[PDB]
Amino acid sequence: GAMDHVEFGLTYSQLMTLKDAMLQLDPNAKTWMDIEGRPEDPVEIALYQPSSGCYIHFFREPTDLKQFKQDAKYSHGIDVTDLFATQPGLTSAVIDALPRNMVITCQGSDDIRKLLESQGRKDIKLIDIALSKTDSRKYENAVWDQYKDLCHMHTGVVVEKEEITPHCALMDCIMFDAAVSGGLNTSVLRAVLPRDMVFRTSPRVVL
RNA sequence: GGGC
RNA sequence: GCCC
Ligand SMILES: [Mn+2]
Ligand SMILES: [Zn+2]
Repeated sequence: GAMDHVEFGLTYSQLMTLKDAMLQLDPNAKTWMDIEGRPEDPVEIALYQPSSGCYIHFFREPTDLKQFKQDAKYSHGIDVTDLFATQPGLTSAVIDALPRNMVITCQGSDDIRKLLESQGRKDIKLIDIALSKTDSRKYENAVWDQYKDLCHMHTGVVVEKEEITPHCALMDCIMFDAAVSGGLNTSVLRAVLPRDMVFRTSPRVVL
């Protein structure tokens, strides 16, 4: 509101922990980014650097719940109850912490661009691989086969009617990279963010 | 064609 | 279904 003036969603302590964690990102390595949800109301964010296997992956509660339940049916299949424990402030904090003039690669750059610009990061350069749906998802099964344990949010049925595999920001990054590289490596990935930064963890008794 |  |  007009009388509310809060600069950050995170405490300085957590902002400093975030800054340190993001030193694991190489400012010059190929970096994929993808989101689920609208750029004005994102619910899942992923960045991925195949060179190290490092990824950033986190969630956000939707503001437009009617649009969300609709988007879930046709794209992401994310159960909204599973988004309760998420850290507010993380989307802005992570985007603000990205290196100046970083080059980010994506599939369909329009939504990624709107998100970054809404966060004042017009300095970030975007490379759109601009593949067909078919070509971009050649390694879709192979990626889910290998990395399913990295995201459990996508349990809703998604339709195109015909049922299709749900869209995950993290699996998307991995499979798009596989498509461009012409193959998928078998390698163990590494989460950049601490678990307690991404979700509300931690009571012995109610009240 | 894309994106959710 | 909605968005470019
Ligand atoms: Mn996308
Ligand atoms: Zn996911």
